[PDB]
Amino acid sequence: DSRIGKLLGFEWTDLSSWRRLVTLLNRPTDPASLAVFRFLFGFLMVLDIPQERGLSSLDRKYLDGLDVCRFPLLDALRPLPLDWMYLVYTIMFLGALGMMLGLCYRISCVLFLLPYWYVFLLDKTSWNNHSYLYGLLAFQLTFMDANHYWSVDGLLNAHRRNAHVPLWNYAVLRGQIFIVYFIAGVKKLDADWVEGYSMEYLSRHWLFSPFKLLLSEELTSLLVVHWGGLLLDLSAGFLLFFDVSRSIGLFFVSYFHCMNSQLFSIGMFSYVMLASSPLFCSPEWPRKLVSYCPRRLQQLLPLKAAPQPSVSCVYKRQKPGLRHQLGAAFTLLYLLEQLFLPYSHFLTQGYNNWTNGLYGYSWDMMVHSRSHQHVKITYRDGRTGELGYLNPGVFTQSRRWKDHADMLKQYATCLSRLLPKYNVTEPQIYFDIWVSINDRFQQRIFDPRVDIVQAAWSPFQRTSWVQPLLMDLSPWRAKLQEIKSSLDNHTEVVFIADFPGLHLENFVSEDLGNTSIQLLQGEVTVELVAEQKNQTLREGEKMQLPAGEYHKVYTTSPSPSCYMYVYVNTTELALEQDLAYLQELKEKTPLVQTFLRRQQRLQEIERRRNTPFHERFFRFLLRKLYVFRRSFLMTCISLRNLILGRPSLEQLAQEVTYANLRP
Amino acid sequence: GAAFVSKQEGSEVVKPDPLEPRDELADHIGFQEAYRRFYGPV
Ligand SMILES: *[C@@H]1O[C@H](CO)[C@@H](O[C@@H]2O[C@H](CO)[C@@H](O)[C@H](O)[C@H]2NC(C)=O)[C@H](O)[C@H]1NC(C)=O
Ligand SMILES: CC(C)CCC[C@@H](C)[C@H]1CC[C@H]2[C@@H]3CC=C4C[C@@H](O)CC[C@]4(C)[C@H]3CC[C@]12C
Ligand SMILES: *[C@@H]1O[C@H](CO)[C@@H](O)[C@H](O)[C@H]1NC(C)=O
Ligand SMILES: *[C@@H]1O[C@H](CO)[C@@H](O)[C@H](O)[C@H]1NC(C)=O
Repeated sequence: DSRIGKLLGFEWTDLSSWRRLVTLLNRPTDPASLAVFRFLFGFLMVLDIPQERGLSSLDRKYLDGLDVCRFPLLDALRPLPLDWMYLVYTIMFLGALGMMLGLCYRISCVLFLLPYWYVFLLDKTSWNNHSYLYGLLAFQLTFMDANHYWSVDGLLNAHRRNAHVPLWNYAVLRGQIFIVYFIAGVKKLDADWVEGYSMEYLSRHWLFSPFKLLLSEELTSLLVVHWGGLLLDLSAGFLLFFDVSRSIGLFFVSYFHCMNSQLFSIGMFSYVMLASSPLFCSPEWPRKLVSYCPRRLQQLLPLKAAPQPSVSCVYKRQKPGLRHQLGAAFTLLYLLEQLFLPYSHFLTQGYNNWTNGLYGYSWDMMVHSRSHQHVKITYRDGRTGELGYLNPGVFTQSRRWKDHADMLKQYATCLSRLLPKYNVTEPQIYFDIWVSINDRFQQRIFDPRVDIVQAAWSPFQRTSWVQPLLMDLSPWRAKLQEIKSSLDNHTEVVFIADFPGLHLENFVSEDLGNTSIQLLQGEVTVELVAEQKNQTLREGEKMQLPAGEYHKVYTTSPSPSCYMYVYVNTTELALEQDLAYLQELKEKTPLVQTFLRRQQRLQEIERRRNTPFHERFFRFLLRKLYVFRRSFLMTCISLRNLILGRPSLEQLAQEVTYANLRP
Repeated sequence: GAAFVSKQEGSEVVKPDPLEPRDELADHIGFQEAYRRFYGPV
């Protein structure tokens, strides 16, 4: 009855006390919009388990007898045997199936919640902003009365059938999707986003084609991608909330998630956030579409009647019991820590690198994109001193450890116990990783002189061996693209910034004839190791380097120096001086199949254009059919291995080739 | 073994990754024998 009561759904007299806030948050609401989200979340988690949770690739990931460096969050979390990890994933599948149907919904929520967060914390490199969100939406829904409408719990239990839910089941769910949107909009106020650097390639997609009619493509990436994703994420939960702007807001966030379903392969994120945006609507909206259909159809649909009263709400005439005070407490406390954990990065400073905090829980999607130039992992034997070199990615199943100091300390520790199986007694492992974030200068992210096995990492101390991101060389990025545009189709360039006192030992391969180093800023001293000859360069001086030999670039400036490697691959150039000599004589013997393996690939990448959409889609459902069939058949192999036992290997072999069959 | 590299390939500097989107997983060090150890001759 006031102006604010029609606008926010409550007046300030409902916030006058704790009892009036418990009464407001446990106000009886229609169960219908909460229980269509329960289906659409529990159905998109049934699909997510063989695809993105890794049930279909569980035999390749959690295989027994495999030397592997794992990255759990808590290091005491060890994965089970592969036979039991197929039971964790079929408990999580029955949990997402009983959350979808609403069958034993309190039991089926903790059958999905508990093995999801076991699997989620068992790999820090599988953390996304959506796989974190699906474990948040399944955490809230454990406590919500989502089986109060359109469930088989309504059919079995008669007092759960079409009964009222409290208001806090929506104020948490709307408050979560507002926090997902709005905090992502102030993570995108970074200088890499408002200047048009993160997702600079994204406007070259074909889905940004109508914006090219009015703007340039230089300005389509700046306005539509960067400022259009800022001013949508900043104001999505403001548009969806209020009644005057919801239909404008529902259209802008339906388009924003139908674009991101094709621009990126992020799992079910674009369909979970599409199924969540109708929680901001009026909670009666499934009943308002049930009534619009023909008359005998609604006996397969849920009931269109008014909801019966429930014990879970606070009604007007009732003193609120202990359950109703645990819903006004779960709403305020959890939406406080959902506003805090994207900014809790001053607390967990051991997880802090060039970007703040560990990835997954901060809603900074696409804000920071990396490109690695060089990883050099150098062990050193404990009883000999043999300075040897490891492969860059030996026992890891991921490449996220080279960005994060917590994972590099996990990789260096795991390599300290795995290398004695390869006659390295106690290694001293040094990581030399060159990352450039958002088209910047390539620099070392970690110090290459620190022994990471004995280096000190703790979760709440800022790490000593992480090099600072040189943000005073971020003005240079307009000049670096000017140099990249100045080059022809043949020469490539690697821009590199190095710290004082450090050097870069590069081995120019013999394929790279005519390579050279031009100093842009600072003062380096290029050593040629084969001749043992130095040459000090200053700003603007070029210097040619030999192919097939070693050279070292010693930084001798008191400030960080910057240079570039303008190289050309004269081996593949002389290969295309012969293959582009060979094709013109074709329309008139090691090299002839290398021409033919490129005329081979010219056949099938062109019929990527010449295939129809309906058979593209038919092949994509075949792929999906095979990823849902292998995940079902390799589960039954490992579910027989626990009940009936494990048979002979020749009979295990017959089933796995049967499971790996294309359908 | 295959867990090591020489000092000509580990020292080659020349030779966009957003962390949000969701493959190799079988190019491991001792994969094909530890697969046939737990499974059959697949
Ligand atoms: C070329 O110059 C570099 C830069 O000073 C020399 O590198 C130094 O080498 C000594 C002995 O190996 C080390 O103690 C120094 O720490 C190195 N300097 C830096 C900055 O690390 C290199 O020896 C010179 N080479 C020749 C042949 O003169
Ligand atoms: C060990 C096996 C049984 C799995 C047990 C699951 C436990 C560890 C899971 C289940 C529910 C999870 C919580 C769900 C929601 C959140 C909010 C999030 O922003 C921080 C983590 C936090 C607080 C989780 C902590 C870990 C948690 C308690
Ligand atoms: C090496 O490449 C650069 C790139 O422009 C070119 O200017 C130079 O002439 C080349 N030198 C030789 C010897 O090919
Ligand atoms: C140069 O091109 C050849 C292809 O002929 C390739 O094998 C080689 O790796 C390239 N050089 C570098 C340094 O990548």
